[PDB]
Amino acid sequence: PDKQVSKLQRKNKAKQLRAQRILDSIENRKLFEGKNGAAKIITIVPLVNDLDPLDILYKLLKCADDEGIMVQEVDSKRIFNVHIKKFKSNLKIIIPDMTNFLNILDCAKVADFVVFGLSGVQEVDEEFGEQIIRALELQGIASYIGVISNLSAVHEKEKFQLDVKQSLESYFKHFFPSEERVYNLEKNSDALNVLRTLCQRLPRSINWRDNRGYVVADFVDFVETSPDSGDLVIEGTVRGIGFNANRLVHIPDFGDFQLNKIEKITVFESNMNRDTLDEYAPEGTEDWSDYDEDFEYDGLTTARYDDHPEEEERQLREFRDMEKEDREFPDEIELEPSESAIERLKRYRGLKNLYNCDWQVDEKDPSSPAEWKRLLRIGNYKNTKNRIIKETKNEAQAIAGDRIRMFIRFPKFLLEKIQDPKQLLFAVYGLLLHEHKNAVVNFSLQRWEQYDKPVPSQEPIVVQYGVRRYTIQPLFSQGSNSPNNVHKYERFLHPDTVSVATCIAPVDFTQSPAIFFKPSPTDAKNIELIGHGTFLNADHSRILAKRAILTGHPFRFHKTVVTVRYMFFRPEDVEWFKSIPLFTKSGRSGFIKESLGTHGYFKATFDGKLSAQDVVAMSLYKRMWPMPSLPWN
Amino acid sequence: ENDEVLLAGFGRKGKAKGDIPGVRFKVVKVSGVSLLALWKEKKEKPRS
Amino acid sequence: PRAPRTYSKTYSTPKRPYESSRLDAELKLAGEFGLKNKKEIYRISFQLSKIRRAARDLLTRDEKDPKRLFEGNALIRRLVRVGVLSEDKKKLDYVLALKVEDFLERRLQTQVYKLGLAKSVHHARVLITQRHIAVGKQIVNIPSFMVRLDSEKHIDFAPTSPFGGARPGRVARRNAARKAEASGE
RNA sequence: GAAUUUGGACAAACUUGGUCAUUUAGAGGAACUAAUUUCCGUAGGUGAACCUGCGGAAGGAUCAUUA
RNA sequence: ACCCACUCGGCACCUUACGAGAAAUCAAAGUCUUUGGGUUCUGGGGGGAGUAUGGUCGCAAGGCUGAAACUUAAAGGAAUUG
RNA sequence: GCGGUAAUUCCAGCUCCAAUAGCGUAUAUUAAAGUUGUUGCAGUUAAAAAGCUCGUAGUUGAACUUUGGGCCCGGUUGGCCG
RNA sequence: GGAUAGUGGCCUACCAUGGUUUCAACGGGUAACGGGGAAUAAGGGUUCGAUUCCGGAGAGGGAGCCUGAGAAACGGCUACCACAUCCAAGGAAGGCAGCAGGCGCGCAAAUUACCCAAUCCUAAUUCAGGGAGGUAGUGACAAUAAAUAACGAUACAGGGCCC
RNA sequence: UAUCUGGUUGAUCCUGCCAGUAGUCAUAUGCUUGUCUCAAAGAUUAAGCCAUGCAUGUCUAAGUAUAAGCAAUUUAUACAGU
Repeated sequence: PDKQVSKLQRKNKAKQLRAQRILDSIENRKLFEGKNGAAKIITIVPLVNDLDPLDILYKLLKCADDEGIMVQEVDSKRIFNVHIKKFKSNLKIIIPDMTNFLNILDCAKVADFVVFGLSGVQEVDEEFGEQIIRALELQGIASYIGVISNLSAVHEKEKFQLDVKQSLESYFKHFFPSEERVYNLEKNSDALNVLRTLCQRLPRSINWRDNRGYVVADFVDFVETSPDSGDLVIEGTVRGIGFNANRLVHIPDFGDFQLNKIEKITVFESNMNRDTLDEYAPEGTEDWSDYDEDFEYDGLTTARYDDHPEEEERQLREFRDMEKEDREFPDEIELEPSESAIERLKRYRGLKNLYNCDWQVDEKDPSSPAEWKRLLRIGNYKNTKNRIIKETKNEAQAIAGDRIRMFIRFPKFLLEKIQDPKQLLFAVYGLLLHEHKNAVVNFSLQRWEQYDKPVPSQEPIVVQYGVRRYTIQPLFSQGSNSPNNVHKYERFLHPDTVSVATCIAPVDFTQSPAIFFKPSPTDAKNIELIGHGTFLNADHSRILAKRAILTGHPFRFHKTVVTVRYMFFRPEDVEWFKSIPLFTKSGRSGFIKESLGTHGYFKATFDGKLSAQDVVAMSLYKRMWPMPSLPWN
Repeated sequence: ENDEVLLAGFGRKGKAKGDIPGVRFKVVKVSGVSLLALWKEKKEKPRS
Repeated sequence: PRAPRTYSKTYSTPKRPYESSRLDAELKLAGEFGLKNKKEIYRISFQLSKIRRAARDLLTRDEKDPKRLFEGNALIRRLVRVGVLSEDKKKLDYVLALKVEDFLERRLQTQVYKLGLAKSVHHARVLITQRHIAVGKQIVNIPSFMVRLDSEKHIDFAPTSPFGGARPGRVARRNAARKAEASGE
């Protein structure tokens, strides 16, 4: 009842809201502060072939005023557990190799800062360096700092030495314009601000990266407990949301694994509730989920309506030709008049409108994958992933910033690809509950900036969504919002407007960004990048419909309406395709009626007015089915 | 989702641009990268 | 902290922005007097607005009053020495009847054309901002100069800066040396 | 002439009660949204547009007869 | 008691339109852009709402006072016309 | 408000305009606003005259009290007078 | 009477019952330091003024005090509260709302630069000193002026029209 | 430097607000950005916390120097210049 609640000076007592925020601001910064329980991760990437980025760390650690210049000798380590006295911070500085492009992309897929080298002398590489900036920039950067490091920033130019700073600031903004200036490392306090910013500025979170616990391995070793498999020993700092023993875990270029125990530096093993290295397989649980929909050959009338090296380059010229013509007359199959148009079009189903009609979700298909019932069905994906992240909070045994020796069930088959954790970056990413097992997913492709070559619809494309990377032959569709969730299949991909791919792959629960590429092993750096995109959701009900358009000409007008030239060939073509209506190019609708077919001609009926030297087109629709996918290592 | 947008109102002191039932603020800048310039393809947008 | 430097803007923007008379009538001024912006007209509207204000207040005062006689005669005399106002109209009732073509009559850009040897009124402006023309001992490179009617008998080409003498310049150097001398090898 | 020491004003501050307002995790609850004649005042009544009693207003459509 | 004339005060009609007004109409709603005789109260788009809350008076019914967040491009007055 | 389809408003290409080293948007504020009213509003019917009267503070409050005539002195303006 | 540098309920003792108010006390609020000013330009106003000058107040929060002519002084001290630093653990030490920097916060704000040469200030003092102040850096806060083209010939269409 | 124009209707005249317009030494932001003169700049939220460096010292013929400091000793182991 009492509702004055006015005229108060204790408003100042709403400084307690300023103490809760400062309290959380300190409770953010327990993890990164101290000689104990702390590490930053920094990566130095030269965007030129030049520079040999050792010297970036040389210039950048002159301003420590310590004995951290004793490490960084000519002795090559590439990961440095450097503490700085002057800022009470401890850094894990990484330099990846310039050859392995995937080392670069999988480095900043762990990092917290990405210090970019630039050059005064040699321009930024268009085909390699720019691709580094774009690709890091689309997989997600925690934080990022620009650096000019040439002596010839002065030594070339006593010609008012700065002006290259406008070119590199100005160049450097065009990717990420949250950066005002590009720091010089050839003067003192400029380098100091770089060092400060590394030490004490917070890096932001990356949502998929921090909703999965992950370590950076400081020591790897293998323990035999089995004659082929065994146990690993991995020492590192937990930085993500954390770990539980009952999850799996993931390593890039090795795949998914199942860890055994976790040491804390209380030890937990993995009990009953741990998940396995399969899909939702079980080989008898399919036929408990029984289905109905049969499009048999019952009815020799009545299509389904429910009435109301140089040879591959010649293949490339074939793909450019088929996309070139498939632009101009899209979905228009060209019947051979010699061959009967019945056998070709047996499985097709004609529709008034895709958007309005309703399919029962599957059918007695048999061009589906038989593992269709071996797929995890999802309700509301939002009401899946917030629940799973909710269980990940409440059941994380490993708080971040804790040192862990990690015990992973691991084969002796795979020790021969392991390197030491100094010259490279064996780093281990956690997973979530159902992030191992297969369901029908959806991405959202868009083309790369330089890229203009055509992409067909089921050629294989490597997809890096989050950390894992699969080899995927996709299914493309334009983005639209039909209520039945039934969308038109694409045979090639658009010039610019963002489409949707679809395939079968195991699920992400974080909607990670994705880069799409094909491997280019003969070419330059090991990848010709195709596109970038974002994991939309896991929808099994995303029904793509293959559209095939049969096209005819009229001969003689004014009588009923119109006849047929090129549409059909036989009077067998009547009975299948003449309950199915028909469209034209700002015209009429429906119901061709029979005549001769002995030469070619089918005397059509319509609804409307205008007819001239024009075309006449009908349609038939068929579901496309997803293809299963494999990892890429 | 979970990005950093800068808001400003439409220009009516709140209510509408038009038919819109109860939406009053427009987004000016995502991730500090200025939707005008992205829409005109002058900068790029890094993720987070 | 030291005294604030005082400053004040000159032009005055028009109140109705798209007004079919004004948009067209200004542009005739832009044509004949060769001005780069409509702002260069607005500045003249503002100077005229201050003379019309200062004149308009003095007419509320009486004759034989020292403020009107003094400030009045200073106003008028200051406008006579710039040649905006003519000579017979020293009354102060007339200084309200001025208009923009009287100030724009006296820009140096047009004084060089009306004066002679600048053939156009655009060629005149280029002669100004390219350091050629002068007023006296002094060079002027700024068009909006308001030649003060005593200096009309002094406007000429500069002592330096050819058209005025002693040198040919840059382009005649490259021609007469690096083509005509280039015929010698 | 140091430590120390009695009383005094000046007094920060503490501990208990009661009391008020406010953030704060917060087990739960309660709900919450999206897949015709016109009146006024007043009293009573019916699932409901409503009906009835008393007083008031037109914000409502006066032709004839008076020699 | 009439009848006639005149006058003071009252209730009204009726007629002009001199002025007023958006108009219907008005001896005042006139003498207010040629914008000041004296004074009291009220309103400042429409809903939210005469509601919520607080006082306050009432045995009670209720009266007095009376917001805001919010939502909206109209809501309303006079008059003519098939 | 334009576009259920021969788009003056959507998408581009030309062309044009306006401002010009500046231009555009949000928010506030002033003008516009005689929608704050002293100058200067409105209250029959559009929002608004309080149910009437008394009555204190407040605001405002009839007229009237040496007027005129002589008389020089006495500075300015204007002039044939120059 | 005490106290004060000094009048004074400033404070003590005794005595009296007063003092302010709808000409709005008192209480509440202020995203309120006050002015000189600023913005808007018919007049009349309305809105703003943390911000270069004057005046006040504060130096994390309150309190107390030393020394001095002048401090309730914080680039002085003492205690308590709240924070927080080094520690060998016994103790020791501190307040950028000076300057430059950070960190948070935010829609929102630059250099850990050069110098006492001006301006003036301080001392026993022309000399020493001064992030008072100045100079440069950053700076599309705001202002002022104003480049991105001027002129010929030839030729086609003119509008004139030279006599 | 004394100005309004679109929106309520079949069409009208109105009350009326909404929107448009211009200024802002009022801040923010977006896109651009060649010259000169000038110049604000952690006020708004958080009088929130601060690493380091620096911001307060001071001398003349003229208070006191046995520096076991320096210089020429040079007028003088009374001192006596700095």
